[PDB]
Amino acid sequence: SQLQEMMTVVSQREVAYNIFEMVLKGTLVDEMDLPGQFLHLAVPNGAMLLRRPISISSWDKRAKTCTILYRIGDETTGTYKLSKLESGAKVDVMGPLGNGFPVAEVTSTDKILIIGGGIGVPPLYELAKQLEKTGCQMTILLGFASENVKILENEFSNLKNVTLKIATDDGSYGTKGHVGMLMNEIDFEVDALYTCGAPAMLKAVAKKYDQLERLYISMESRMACGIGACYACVEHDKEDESHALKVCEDGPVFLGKQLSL
Amino acid sequence: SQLQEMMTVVSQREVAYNIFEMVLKGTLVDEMDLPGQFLHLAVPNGAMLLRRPISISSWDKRAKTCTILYRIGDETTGTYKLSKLESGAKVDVMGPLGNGFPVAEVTSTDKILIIGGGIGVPPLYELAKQLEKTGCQMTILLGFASENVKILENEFSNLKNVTLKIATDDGSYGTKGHVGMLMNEIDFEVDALYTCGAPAMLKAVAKKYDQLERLYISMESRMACGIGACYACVEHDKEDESHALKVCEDGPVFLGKQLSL
Amino acid sequence: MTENNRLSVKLPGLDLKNPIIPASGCFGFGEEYAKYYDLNKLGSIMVKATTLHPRFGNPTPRVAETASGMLNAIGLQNPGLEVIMTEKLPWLNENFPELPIIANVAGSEEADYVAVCAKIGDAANVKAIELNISCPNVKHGGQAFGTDPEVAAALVKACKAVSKVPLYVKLSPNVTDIVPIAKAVEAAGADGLTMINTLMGVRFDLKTRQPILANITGGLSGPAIKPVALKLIHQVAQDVDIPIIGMGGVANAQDVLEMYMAGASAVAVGTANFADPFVCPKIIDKLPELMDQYRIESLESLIQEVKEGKK
Amino acid sequence: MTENNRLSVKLPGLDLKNPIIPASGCFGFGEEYAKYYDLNKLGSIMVKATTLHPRFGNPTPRVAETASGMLNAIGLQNPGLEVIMTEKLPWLNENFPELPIIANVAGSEEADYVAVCAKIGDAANVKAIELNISCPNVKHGGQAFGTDPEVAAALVKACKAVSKVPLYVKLSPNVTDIVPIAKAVEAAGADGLTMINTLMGVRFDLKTRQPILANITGGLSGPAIKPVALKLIHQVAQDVDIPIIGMGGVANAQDVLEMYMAGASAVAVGTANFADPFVCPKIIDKLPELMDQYRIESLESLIQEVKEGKK
Ligand SMILES: Cc1cc2nc3c(=O)[nH]c(=O)nc-3n(C[C@H](O)[C@H](O)[C@H](O)COP(=O)(O)OP(=O)(O)OC[C@H]3O[C@@H](n4cnc5c(N)ncnc54)[C@H](O)[C@@H]3O)c2cc1C
Ligand SMILES: Cc1cc2nc3c(=O)[nH]c(=O)nc-3n(C[C@H](O)[C@H](O)[C@H](O)COP(=O)(O)OP(=O)(O)OC[C@H]3O[C@@H](n4cnc5c(N)ncnc54)[C@H](O)[C@@H]3O)c2cc1C
Ligand SMILES: Cc1cc2nc3c(=O)[nH]c(=O)nc-3n(C[C@H](O)[C@H](O)[C@H](O)COP(=O)(O)O)c2cc1C
Ligand SMILES: Cc1cc2nc3c(=O)[nH]c(=O)nc-3n(C[C@H](O)[C@H](O)[C@H](O)COP(=O)(O)O)c2cc1C
Ligand code: FES
Ligand code: FES
Repeated sequence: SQLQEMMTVVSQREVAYNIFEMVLKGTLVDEMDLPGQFLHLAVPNGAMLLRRPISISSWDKRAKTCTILYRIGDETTGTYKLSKLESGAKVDVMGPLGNGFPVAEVTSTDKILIIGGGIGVPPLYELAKQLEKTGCQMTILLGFASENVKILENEFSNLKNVTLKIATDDGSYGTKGHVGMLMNEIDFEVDALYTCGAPAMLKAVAKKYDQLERLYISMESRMACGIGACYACVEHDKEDESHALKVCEDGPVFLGKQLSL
Repeated sequence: SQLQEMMTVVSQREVAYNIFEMVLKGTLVDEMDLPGQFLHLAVPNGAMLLRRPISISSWDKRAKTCTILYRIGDETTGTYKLSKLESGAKVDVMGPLGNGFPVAEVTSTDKILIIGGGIGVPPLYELAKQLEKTGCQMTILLGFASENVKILENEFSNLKNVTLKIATDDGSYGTKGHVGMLMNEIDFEVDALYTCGAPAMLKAVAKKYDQLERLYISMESRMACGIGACYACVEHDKEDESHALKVCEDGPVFLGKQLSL
Repeated sequence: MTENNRLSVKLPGLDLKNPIIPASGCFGFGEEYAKYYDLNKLGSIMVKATTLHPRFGNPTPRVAETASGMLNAIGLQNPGLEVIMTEKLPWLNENFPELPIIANVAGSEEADYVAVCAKIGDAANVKAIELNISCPNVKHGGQAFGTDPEVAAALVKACKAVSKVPLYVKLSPNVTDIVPIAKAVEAAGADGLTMINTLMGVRFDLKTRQPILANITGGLSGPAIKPVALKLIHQVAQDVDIPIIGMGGVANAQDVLEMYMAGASAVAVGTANFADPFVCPKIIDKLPELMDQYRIESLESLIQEVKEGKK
Repeated sequence: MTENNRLSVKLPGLDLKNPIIPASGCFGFGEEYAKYYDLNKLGSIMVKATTLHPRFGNPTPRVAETASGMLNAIGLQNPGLEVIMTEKLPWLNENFPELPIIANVAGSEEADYVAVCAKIGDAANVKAIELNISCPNVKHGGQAFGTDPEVAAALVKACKAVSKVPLYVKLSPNVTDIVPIAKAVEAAGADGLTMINTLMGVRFDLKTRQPILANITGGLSGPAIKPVALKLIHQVAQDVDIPIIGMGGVANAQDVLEMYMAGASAVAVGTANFADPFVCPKIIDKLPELMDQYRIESLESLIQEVKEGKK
């Protein structure tokens, strides 16, 4: 009931190559609070029973709406079918879900580092919006494969106390290369580093900032139930390999390189 | 191409208890001609691959539209999902299909008998409309389980050279009992008798009019391909039990009691 | 908390208020779904498989979607008998003392099953045992216990001798003929049967050309397999004199009634929980009106009618 | 009538312009679907099963819908060898002389199969034989030839000795282990394999409480079974050195490429034809662009890459 609702599509349009931005309105928005949680979306096709986990990009309490940015596959995929929904359509949503990014213990003194990659960038927007209030120092490094898949630049740049840096693998925009390059360029002592993106990018980030305790890493995984019962989304606890961490319930965001909740 | 098209829903409303009337517009209408043919409708659900065979109730050449009357099952059935479609929606249609009712060799002299039952009545409307032109003598006997499922009375009564008689099993309207009762009541030599309805009704009709050669019986069956290739819709040829008659291709309307094409 | 006699069914060790039971591996130990609704609404619960020692399971990806179904190669991940005996089952007993629990048991050899069966019955809330015999038998080259009547029978006999609650055996559908295995399991002492466990499937990633699942193969479940379950249930129902709890692609109340037409006495719901967290209580709520429509006075009555009108 | 080398594949007795072949029993003898499009567009056709004597088939209802699939108990209805030799095959040879035909053969005993195999090859357009071994063996209590390696092998040996065109064997998925049957069929002389035939399923009518199919049981087909087909194909691909034509739930070009990732050399499409009459030509049209996306230069190349990169 509070974790499931037939939300209403306010709007939906493609904002990048095969990347759609959907705006959903519903009572579930009220239960949102921490950035990094996700929604488990049911595909409007009876032959596709598994829900699609999609990070919440941002939300508007007063408006009672949340926004998501997702990449679609071909005509045989679930996201493709979701991208067809127009304003007024209903979407079966389960959420908000998971442990999001910690922001409470953040102060206008410490300097925050935010690194995003590809479709892992969306959740970082709400995080940024959140941190903006603390008036802390924010440096956002965003990476993309190409210019046609770059997203949220406008949203990020238009945030005070935020220094945005963008890179593309083929250098079709911003700096040439992967975010990893822009990362080595920064000069300052980071207090907390929030990250979300491709696996190779997370490994690179958590590798450069190994000694950093306030390292928040958002993970992805194949899911089924989305609530912690089936154990499909497991990871080994770097702290205890025997202990299994569930991306959907324990995560998606965790502490430590090889991962620690 | 000429046998398949994404038709457009012009309108759809429930006209009787669990009975919906859908109006479809498309180029396929142009290929219609004989009454009794059907359409093979794809359900708007990926888990329901088999098309639903639905008799054409009537059509409007100039308008480029055809109409159908169909009964729905519960929320887990295909027809139920079809009944939800509103004006403007698209429907994947295959047709027109099958051998319809013969009307060419009919003259304003001979007296035609038409007997319909339940959801088998719809196709008989176009047949009636067709025969009306020949100015022949038409006597229509229609039967229903109850008043809440009676349909097309207005359409039929408003046809010249047509004497409509209606019956209901519980006698909640018209004569009490099954059409079989109204049948024994008629007094005249019928030249041709067109019929469509529940199996028990067809057996009764073709039984009373055994010696009648111009006996046209429209059949139903479980189908798959709908074109005559899979052999799911078979019947034994009364003429040669070895010979199989395919309701979808050879039928739906045939000649003789136990059936003859 | 209103009960309904029309829905209650009595099976060995199981006095169910209604026939709906979440299937093993699809409800964990009830701790996650308990957040969505009151577990007492359920007839029972088949908790995930318990093994003697802890099991982490197979590497990931562990799941994949299919047409009207899904593939899973979880690998029977669980904390082990000890933790299940001291933490998981007690949680259920503390919060839902009246809810009977069906304990799913797995293992790599007979010795493992025996150990779990003998112990798990110690839990006050565990009212029956469901043997997961789709596991590879290391003592038989890796062959699943459920694909050999004689091997399955010996396993059931040994387990029956040490169990303190009625013993149910979950049959595998991955066999040429299910009748022999069912007859042998019944002859060996099984108090009841549950069926079916998953079919075997594989999905390939077109970009990498590799299997989607790390394990390559996975168990196929969901509505896609319901016709196979019904076929096997009906087949086994004609040759056994012990009850059957049916499962495989049940997603609504209509499917539950179909399970009964095939010969089932109770019905488990697995995969459907992932699509709709509230599927079980919705089904329970819907059953009475559906039964009214189909002239069913009660499920107990239906079970008897189906049993005598074998057709 | 533009051909494409990237799509052509060479199999025993089969020089296909493309890999798409309507599956047996889902295209009749091509006379109905020929009205929708030009059959030459196809790579080949697996016509419905031919039996020595005419067969009317099972009583009706013969079909039923399932989640992403269907059940059929047609019963192998066909006019018999004579009529097929004198009327059906010649029609195809007269209208589509260049289209190779795969003749599906069925029977109740070895003698029946032998009779059809020896004769059917006389047709100029019949370029290969596909043995439907899911039929009950009256000489073995009714057991399907496809559920016994040794029985299947003897059938294949006898048939191979009298056939005048390459012999393909359609394997049944209704078995505990498919490897033995595949190895034995290959050892017996089979030129290739096709898989899979249908799974077994049942649906019940809630109002009558009776099976929907008069035959009670029916063969399950459609997208629902694709994961099972892929699993078995991939499994057999690791242990045989003859080609495999894959089928089971193929509904689009993506599925065809998935069949190739599993080890198939060509792909049959059955049930999907009922949903979309134009499915085969659509697939053929779509393949090239999909191959471009997945870096596939040609299907012949893909077959070789998959064969060497067993993974
Ligand atoms: C916590 C979390 C948050 C996410 N947030 C976003 C986001 O904000 N934006 C975005 O574009 N993507 C996001 N993703 C990835 C997104 O969930 C997958 O891209 C999408 O589920 C693939 O579905 P499909 O319909 O495209 O493909 P299909 O191939 O039809 O999917 C079939 C099955 O595979 C699963 N699946 C396929 N590949 C992926 C993989 N890459 N990721 C996870 N499961 C997989 C599907 O979820 C489904 O169960 C997130 C994933 C997780 C776990
Ligand atoms: C030539 C022909 C013309 C018809 N014309 C009409 C008409 O004008 N109006 C009308 O209301 N009905 C008509 N019917 C009956 C209609 O096709 C079935 O009522 C409908 O297909 C059942 O689908 P479902 O979605 O309700 O049920 P489901 O139970 O979901 O159907 C699943 C499968 O069973 C088939 N099916 C179920 N029962 C029926 C049976 N009674 N009839 C045929 N197949 C069955 C479905 O077509 C489908 O393949 C006709 C049937 C035929 C063969
Ligand atoms: C994710 C998952 C985990 C499950 N693990 C078990 C298990 O631990 N023990 C067992 O007997 N069956 C297990 N199964 C099989 C189911 O309990 C059930 O037998 C099968 O999935 C059929 O029902 P369904 O179609 O409703 O899921 C599992 C199935 C799934 C999909
Ligand atoms: C209606 C129907 C008739 C078919 N009859 C045959 C047949 O005569 N011979 C044969 O080998 N297989 C037959 N099959 C099995 C298919 O050819 C195929 O092996 C199976 O249906 C898998 O492919 P599909 O999912 O694409 O249909 C039949 C299947 C159906 C659904
Ligand atoms: S999706 Fe089931 S535990 Fe994470
Ligand atoms: S529906 Fe296939 S022959 Fe009639």
